[PDB]
Amino acid sequence: VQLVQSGAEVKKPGASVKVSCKASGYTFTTYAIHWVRQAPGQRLEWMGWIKVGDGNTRYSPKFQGRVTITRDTSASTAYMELSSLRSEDTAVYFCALLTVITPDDAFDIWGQGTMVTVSSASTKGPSVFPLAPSSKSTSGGTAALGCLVKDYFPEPVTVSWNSGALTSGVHTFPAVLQSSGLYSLSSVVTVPSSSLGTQTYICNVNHKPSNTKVDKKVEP
Amino acid sequence: NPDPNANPNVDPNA
Amino acid sequence: DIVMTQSPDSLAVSLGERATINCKSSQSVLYSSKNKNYLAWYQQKPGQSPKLLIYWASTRESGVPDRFSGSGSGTDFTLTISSLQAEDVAVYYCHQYYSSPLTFGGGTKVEIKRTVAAPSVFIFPPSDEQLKSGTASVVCLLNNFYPREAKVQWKVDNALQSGNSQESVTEQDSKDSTYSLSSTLTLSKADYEKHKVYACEVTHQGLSSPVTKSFNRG
Repeated sequence: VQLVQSGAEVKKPGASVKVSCKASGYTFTTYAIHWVRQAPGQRLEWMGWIKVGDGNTRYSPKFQGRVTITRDTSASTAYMELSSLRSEDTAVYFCALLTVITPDDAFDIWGQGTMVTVSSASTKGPSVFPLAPSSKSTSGGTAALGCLVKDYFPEPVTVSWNSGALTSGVHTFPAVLQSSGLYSLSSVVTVPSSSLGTQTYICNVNHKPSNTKVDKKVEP
Repeated sequence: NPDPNANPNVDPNA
Repeated sequence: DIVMTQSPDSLAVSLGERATINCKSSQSVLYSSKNKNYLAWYQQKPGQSPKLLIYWASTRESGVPDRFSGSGSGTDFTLTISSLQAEDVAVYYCHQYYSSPLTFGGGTKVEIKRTVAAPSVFIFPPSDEQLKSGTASVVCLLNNFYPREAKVQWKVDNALQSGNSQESVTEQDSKDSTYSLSSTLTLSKADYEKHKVYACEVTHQGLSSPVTKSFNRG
């Protein structure tokens, strides 16, 4: 039982964005799909719902003129399109099967969220630099290593290690805002120092707004 | 009274 | 709209002690004839989607631990976490589904208090790729410490630096309740090459001495 959304986007003021929500694991027509947005640092705001069965919608008055929720029953997908975008619409947009409550059961499922940034500033992909392990980043039998992801706009970048197979000991830090208006962040992992000669560490960086994908090998 | 169409996924009993 | 207001906005509580989060609705969400309150509680962690804990003000979702309990009726609601665990660090949101639009509270951040833990300190010299591009970033890493207050100072040939670094802290760790911190000092390749000793200097309650990590350029 899953909801899976499309990836992050950058738009400029006055454009529109369309986010999709792929449902799987249940009969798509049984329940209503909702859209909830969360501006960064802000509370959750409900945008509206669609009954997937008949296609009827209800929108929150704050969005009533600017949002369209639709679905493709055959594709098992719901869509939310927000028009006449403003910088204020910068947020994470979620789709959700909010509070399905029956006499039998109660469940509630959310997509992973789609980040949308609305800005007139230029999109910029990151440079990825290795943070190599060395005698200055060992501590006993442990070594720290990482990747520096520098000078990108807007958020988010995602970082994984070894395609997601290395998660133990990973810290991916929140981005900082440089005086330039660009972001940078780092991602580190602690590992055995005894296996630096046999193990390969690759940080997988994706910046979907710039269509940038970097796989950087971190060597001693 | 509650609006049953506020969230269609909520059954008015549980 | 039914406006949902929480209090406090943020809370800091020791492992194993009681955390109380409040919610007030601007109008009653109670269906009196059914003694049914259209009130729910959600837990959210940074970068993750919300997770339903409680509905009808007091019923736990299946698989929610017993230490979470919701109560109240009408306009005032409380979520209580009785014996706080490390994985409970999160923002908690109330939610009404009595009338449209559906609305949520502003969130209450629940932080964990724990015992002092000193950081492990690591330093990273610039990469050759970056130096090739004309900039030098040095990264100082403070791993798994508590409390969050840590002071990093950069010294270049013993000269204390100001204005050329940025730092960031992780969310609180969901298993050991510690923080980590990354500090980046950035210079032009030209300035980097004018100096020899690059040092991160770390002050923290867990440490018996301002700890220095340093390297010599080359």
